[PDB]
Amino acid sequence: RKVLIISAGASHSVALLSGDIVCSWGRGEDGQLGHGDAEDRPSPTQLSALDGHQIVSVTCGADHTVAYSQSGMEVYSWGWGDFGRLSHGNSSDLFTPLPIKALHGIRIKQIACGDSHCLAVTMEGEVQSWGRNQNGQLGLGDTEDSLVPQKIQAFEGIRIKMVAAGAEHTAAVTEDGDLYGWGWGRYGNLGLGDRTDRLVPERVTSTGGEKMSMVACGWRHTISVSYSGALYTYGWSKYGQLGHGDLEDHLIPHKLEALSNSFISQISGGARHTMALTSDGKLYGWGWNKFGQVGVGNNLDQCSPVQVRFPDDQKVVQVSCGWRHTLAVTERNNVFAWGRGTNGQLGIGESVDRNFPKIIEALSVDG
Repeated sequence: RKVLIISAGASHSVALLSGDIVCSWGRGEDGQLGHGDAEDRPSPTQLSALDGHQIVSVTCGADHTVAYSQSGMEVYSWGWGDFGRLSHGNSSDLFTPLPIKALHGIRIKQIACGDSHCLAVTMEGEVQSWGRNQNGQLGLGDTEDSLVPQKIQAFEGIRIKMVAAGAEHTAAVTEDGDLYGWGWGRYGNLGLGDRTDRLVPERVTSTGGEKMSMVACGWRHTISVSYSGALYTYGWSKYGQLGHGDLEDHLIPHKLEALSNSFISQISGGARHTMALTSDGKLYGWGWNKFGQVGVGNNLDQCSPVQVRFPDDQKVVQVSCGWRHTLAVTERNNVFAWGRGTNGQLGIGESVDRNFPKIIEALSVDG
């Protein structure tokens, strides 16, 4: 079957396959795999509770997972409840997928989760957020938790295209190309030219004169792409995750000039590493590589983008960063994984680390 979506969290991985099949693997201790038990799974395992629910999207937070169905009009979540903050009014452990009843019937465009908060964008450009709000990451104007989703009123009259969630911060781009940041901002990762937290979304004005089409977040860094395919990074670079060939912080978006010859079509942020996919199918990685998660065949941090290589230079069509691992799908409908593997999150079966892409036989044609 075709792999439609891949997503990765702290220590787990999830995929959506053609034919409405959800597959999860890796660490299971807090229910994030959704199979009704707490066991790790070192190979992709079908999430049977969602059979026939016509799931169209899946995404991972740190130890939490969310999925939604268009036809069912339903959003589901499971995994770590963060002491009530992410279990949307349920006192149960979520070891199997549970509907978020406040989101039923809402037409969902996108869901993003960070460590302790999630956001949903509706087809009309509205944003609803829920979870922990200690640093304003929900965008609601205070630091009060919201177990039940609530609309970000700061965006009234502004159609949001996509959102991204880091550890304790949040970013968004509008349909018109404006870029926003809110939440924890001490490393400059909001892009606002300072180190202050924001309790409501604030517009990033130093965008190189460009409109932005996409944003992604890691722990303490943020990545955006402009309409011309230029890539920008800002925030923490202690591990090279901003990619500018040094370890300098940036408090406003900084164009990654080494990629200027390429048009970036997709981006992903890990905890302390970064992935960018060009329109040509070339995948570039940089940042923290202690566990091999950049994919360049060693365990040394990479402060400049390096091309990740696949057999016969088959093109990459999708990439997703977890905290310490990375997943990618290719044009041959192969799925590769690399990085930290000790809880099974590479899905290769033997729960070991890899510093170079390795094929997931269970999801791949050349498997």
